[PDB]
Amino acid sequence: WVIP
Amino acid sequence: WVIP
Amino acid sequence: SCIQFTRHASDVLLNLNRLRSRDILTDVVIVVSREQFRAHKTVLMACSGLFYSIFTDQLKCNLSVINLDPEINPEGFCILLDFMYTSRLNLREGNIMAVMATAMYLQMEHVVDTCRKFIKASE
Amino acid sequence: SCIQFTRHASDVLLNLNRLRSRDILTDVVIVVSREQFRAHKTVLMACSGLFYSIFTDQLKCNLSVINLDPEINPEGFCILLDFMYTSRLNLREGNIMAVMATAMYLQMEHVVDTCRKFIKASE
Ligand SMILES: N#Cc1cnn2c(Nc3ccc4c(c3)CC(=O)N4)cc(Cl)nc12
Ligand SMILES: N#Cc1cnn2c(Nc3ccc4c(c3)CC(=O)N4)cc(Cl)nc12
Ligand SMILES: [Cl-]
Ligand SMILES: [Cl-]
Repeated sequence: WVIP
Repeated sequence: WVIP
Repeated sequence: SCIQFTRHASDVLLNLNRLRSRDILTDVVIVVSREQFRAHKTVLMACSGLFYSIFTDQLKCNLSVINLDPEINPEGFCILLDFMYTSRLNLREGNIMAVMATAMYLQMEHVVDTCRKFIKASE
Repeated sequence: SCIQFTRHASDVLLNLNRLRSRDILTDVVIVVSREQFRAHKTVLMACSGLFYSIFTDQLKCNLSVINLDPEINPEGFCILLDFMYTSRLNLREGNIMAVMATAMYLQMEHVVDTCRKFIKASE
C-alpha cells in the first residue's frame, strides 16, 4: 500500500 | 515498454 | 521473450471503471440493504473471494440480482467497490470498522490486512 | 486522501485472464478467418479503439459473434488478445508485420508505437  |  | 507495457493493467482498470460509470455492459446489481450497486460480474470475481465463489456457482452465475447479508454497511460496500475498480481505498477513521468488516465478508485479504495494521497503530 | 494498492490492477488482470482460460463469463466469439477466439466484451473495449466503437453501438453491443476483416491474420490477433489480458506482447521478427497491421486495425496505439520503433531499428 502507498500514498498515490 | 520493458523486458519483464 | 515477450516485452511488457508497464501501464497496461492500470489503463484496462481505468476503462473498466469508465464502463461502470456509464453503466455499459454491467450484468449484476448488488443489493446492500436499501442501496443498489451495478457492477460487472468479472471484475467482482477478480477482486473478491466471496463473488468468485458466488459467480462460479452453476445457479448463482445466472442471477441478475445478489443480496448481501443485512449486516453489511452500504458505505463500506461502496468504498470497496470503488477500490475494486480503481486500486484506491478511501480509508478514514469514521469508516475503517465498516470497511474492514465488509472486506472480511467479501474476502478481500489485502484490504483486511491494511485495516488491521491501521487499527493496531491507533491502539 | 485515499491509499493505493500497487499490485491491484495487475491482480485484476491476472484473474480476468484466468476467467478467459476457463471460458467463464465470456460473452463474445471473435472470428478471424477459420479461427475463433472467446473473450469478454468489457476487456476488448478497454484495450481496443475498434472494439470500444463496436460494443458501444446500440445494435452490435448485443452480438455474440464478431467477424473481423478477412485480411486480419489469426496469429497476429491471438498475440494481441494475449497482450490485452496479460500486458505481455510476444513480438518476433516472424510476426511483427502481422502484429502491427492487426494493432492498427484494432486501434491499439501503444502496440503500433512499439512495432514502428522495432521496425525502424532493423532498417
Ligand atoms: N477463473 C477465474 C478467476 C476469477 N477470479 N478469480 C479469483 N478471485 C479471487 C479469489 C479469492 C480472493 C480474491 C480474488 C481476492 C482475495 O483476497 N481473495 C481467484 C482465482 Cl484462483 N481465479 C479467479
Ligand atoms: N466507458 C468506457 C470505455 C471502455 N473502453 N474505453 C476506451 N477504450 C479504448 C478506446 C480507444 C483506444 C483504446 C481503448 C486503446 C487505444 O490505443 N485506443 C476509451 C474510453 Cl474513453 N472509454 C472506454
Ligand atoms: Cl484485496
Ligand atoms: Cl495498446
